[PDB]
Amino acid sequence: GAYKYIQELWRKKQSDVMRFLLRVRCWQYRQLSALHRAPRPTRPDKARRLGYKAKQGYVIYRIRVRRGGRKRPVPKGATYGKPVHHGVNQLKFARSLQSVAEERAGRHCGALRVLNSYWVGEDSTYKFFEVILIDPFHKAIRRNPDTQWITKPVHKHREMRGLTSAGRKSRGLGKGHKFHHTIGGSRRAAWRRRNTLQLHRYR
Amino acid sequence: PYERRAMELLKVSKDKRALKFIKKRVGTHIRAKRKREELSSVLAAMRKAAAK
Amino acid sequence: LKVPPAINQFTQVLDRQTATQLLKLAHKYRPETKQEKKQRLLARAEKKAAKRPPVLRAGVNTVTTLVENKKAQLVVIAHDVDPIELVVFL
Amino acid sequence: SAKAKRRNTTGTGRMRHLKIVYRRFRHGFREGTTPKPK
Amino acid sequence: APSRNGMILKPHFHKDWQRRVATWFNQPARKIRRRKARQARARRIAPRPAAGPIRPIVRCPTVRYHTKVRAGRGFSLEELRVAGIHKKVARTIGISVDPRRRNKSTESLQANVQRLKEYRSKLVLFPRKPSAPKKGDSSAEELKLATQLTGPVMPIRNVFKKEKARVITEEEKNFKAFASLRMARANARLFGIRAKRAKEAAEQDVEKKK
RNA sequence: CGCGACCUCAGAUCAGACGUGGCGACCCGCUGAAUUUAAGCAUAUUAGUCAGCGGAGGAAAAGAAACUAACCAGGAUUCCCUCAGUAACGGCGAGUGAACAGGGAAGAGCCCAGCGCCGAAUCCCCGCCCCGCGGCGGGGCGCGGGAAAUGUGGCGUACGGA
RNA sequence: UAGCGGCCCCCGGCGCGCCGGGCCCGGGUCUUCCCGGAGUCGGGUUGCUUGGGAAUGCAGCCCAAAGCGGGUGGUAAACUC
Ligand SMILES: [Mg+2]
Ligand SMILES: [Mg+2]
Ligand SMILES: [Mg+2]
Ligand SMILES: [Mg+2]
Ligand SMILES: [Mg+2]
Ligand SMILES: [Mg+2]
Ligand SMILES: [Mg+2]
Ligand SMILES: [Mg+2]
Ligand SMILES: [Mg+2]
Ligand SMILES: [Mg+2]
Ligand SMILES: [Mg+2]
Ligand SMILES: [Mg+2]
Ligand SMILES: [Mg+2]
Ligand SMILES: [Mg+2]
Ligand SMILES: [Mg+2]
Ligand SMILES: [Mg+2]
Ligand SMILES: [Mg+2]
Ligand SMILES: [Mg+2]
Ligand SMILES: [Mg+2]
Ligand SMILES: [Mg+2]
Ligand SMILES: [Mg+2]
Ligand SMILES: [Mg+2]
Repeated sequence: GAYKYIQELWRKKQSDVMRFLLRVRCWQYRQLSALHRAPRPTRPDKARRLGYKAKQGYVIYRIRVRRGGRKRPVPKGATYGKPVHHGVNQLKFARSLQSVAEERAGRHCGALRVLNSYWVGEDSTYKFFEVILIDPFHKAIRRNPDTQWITKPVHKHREMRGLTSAGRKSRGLGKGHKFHHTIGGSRRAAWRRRNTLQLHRYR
Repeated sequence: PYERRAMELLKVSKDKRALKFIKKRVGTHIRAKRKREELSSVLAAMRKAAAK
Repeated sequence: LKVPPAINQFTQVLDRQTATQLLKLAHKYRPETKQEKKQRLLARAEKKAAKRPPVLRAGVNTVTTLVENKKAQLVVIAHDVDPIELVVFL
Repeated sequence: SAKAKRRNTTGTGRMRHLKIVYRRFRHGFREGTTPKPK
Repeated sequence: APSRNGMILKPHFHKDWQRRVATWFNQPARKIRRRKARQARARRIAPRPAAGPIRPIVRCPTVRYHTKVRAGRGFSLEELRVAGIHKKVARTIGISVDPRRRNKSTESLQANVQRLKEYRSKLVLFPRKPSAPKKGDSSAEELKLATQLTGPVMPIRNVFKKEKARVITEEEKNFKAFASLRMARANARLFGIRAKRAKEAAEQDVEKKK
């Protein structure tokens, strides 16, 4: 099946041919606007692996992200305080740029509902992404029981709570000795549980 | 391109610096080793085609 | 730009006169329209009351599987698909 | 300013719709019917 | 400011602890809400066993505890395969399952098999449709006697075998424990070097001799 | 040139739909201080805390192993007791500080893509007719209209399977 | 107020008898075939954070893989089971 061929091809990203195609895309998108709807998927494989289904009610939004770190938002240097917290320029934001992209699209298209994302290309200044969105009221989705879990009102704005593939990684959850701080629901609830006194009746 | 260049080193018989070069880019010894043996075998295929 | 040969190859295209003959052939072995489908199944219902011929085969995944199966003698392709990665290897 | 919060909240005003929603919930949001006349 | 004598100690009352205190005046009511939900469940699923499905015998890990026995997750796939039960049906009559478990020891696998056999014997199975009893079903007396089993079904009791008063041979008198111990620890420790010095001495002897 | 397929992109008070704010005790994701302690202070501590911003539910989040172990082995998650003020971190000063095994509450497991078989066997909407209609559905009929080979449905998913 | 005390309305709850549709699936045996998710793992490097100390986790830049393969086995490394 061709898709398996497609897969190892897109893994051959260093090859001269793939390099050429991505190079042309990156030029093309740089000249287009920073956020717009693609009519069909750029990567059919990535979409099928992730969940995309050639049916009504699926949309794909291309978005351009500016690259680099996070300098502290402050007037001059003048971070008033101690020389420990003087640090400011070479600081790095905890979440990726990929989740940032997802966040911006989801907030713009509020009615829609964010499934997942994949990479397409990059310059120095910019990365590029393809965000898969869904309409939760078209009957194609409502009646199909595999998908009607998204229609439920809990999953509003998933990207904002970090339940997307990117959001799960920032939470630091995992099994084993490498992921002890999250035991419990999250990093926050761990701290709560360890730093509470249980004053009993009987003591 | 790096694989091509490491091949040209295997042609000029500098197997240690070629290994060094791969280890420098890719990192570990095992991955570099298995990649090197593959590149030697394809050069063997060139030896076969020149033979027959 | 300096275009690599594996893409340049699509510029070599089939001539007008031979292509018309190809379409002349497929016109004989066209797949059935929807309305004829209801009427053939209706006649088949009559068959129920009382072998498919060869046809074209569509879809890349179909084509390639039955290429591995070495059944197809002739493979036609379109030159102007928007992401080329689909067909390149074929 | 928690005191500023309490100066301006839901309990304060009418809540002319919201107080009666509590009442409708009390009877499971019954609708369109009536009882039988005498 | 320490006067003459005490335990030097580091108490952790620097964080804002008086905020996050969990008081336990709930307790008695919580006990009741559990008790009520348990009685209502047993009232719902009336004749099925209250505790749930039977769970298998398992050896404990860690040198400390490996004498004990517990309940596990569920019966293994080999125990089922060998007793001759489709796993999904086994699922349906209230038998605990977990597939992930391996089975290295023969005594465990085999004893778990025995345990299922007694269960499979005792089980009083009802028809799907009452009108037509089937082959794999229970008799009318059995349906009459069916009733809830209170408590954990087939309780795990750790038995100990009694050894009668033996006569001691003088050989048994002779055997030397302590020496055998310190000796065996030493051979295990030094095992690798005996081979290293042996390879070096044989390799040097062969090059020097030949 | 003119006409016709597609592709890409606009405008419509187009026909039908949805978002937009509030509350914010409890929850989730970010950003993120100093008073103060050390008899001083600058690393540490205070603290991933107050304050700022966004998003939710009657609960949320979590979750069915890229696991623990290294014993004759255990077997999703969540919560309680104990392991423990321990192993470890630290101007080795001040102080900080877990987990696994064990006994308990509750106890339920599953699904795609792919790889492959099947005349696309799939779907949505209009129109017409019958029933029912205060959680807008069941059925029958249209050379009625589109979606879909850049892959729709059935079987089936690592416990192997056809 | 007590009482397995009474009466009257609405809503639900388990049962029974019948209509109009859909679903036509299994248990074993032997023979032949089939089987996996990349800018992701991993490495160097910087800064924060964590009890994690030749770097526990997270992120940014740069490099950039494999298929009897890969990760883990709490002191870096090579060989090895
Ligand atoms: Mg942070
Ligand atoms: Mg004293
Ligand atoms: Mg209970
Ligand atoms: Mg309108
Ligand atoms: Mg609100
Ligand atoms: Mg001080
Ligand atoms: Mg002072
Ligand atoms: Mg001072
Ligand atoms: Mg800190
Ligand atoms: Mg701390
Ligand atoms: Mg609500
Ligand atoms: Mg949830
Ligand atoms: Mg989760
Ligand atoms: Mg999981
Ligand atoms: Mg453990
Ligand atoms: Mg499934
Ligand atoms: Mg399915
Ligand atoms: Mg599929
Ligand atoms: Mg009374
Ligand atoms: Mg720190
Ligand atoms: Mg990362
Ligand atoms: Mg260690």
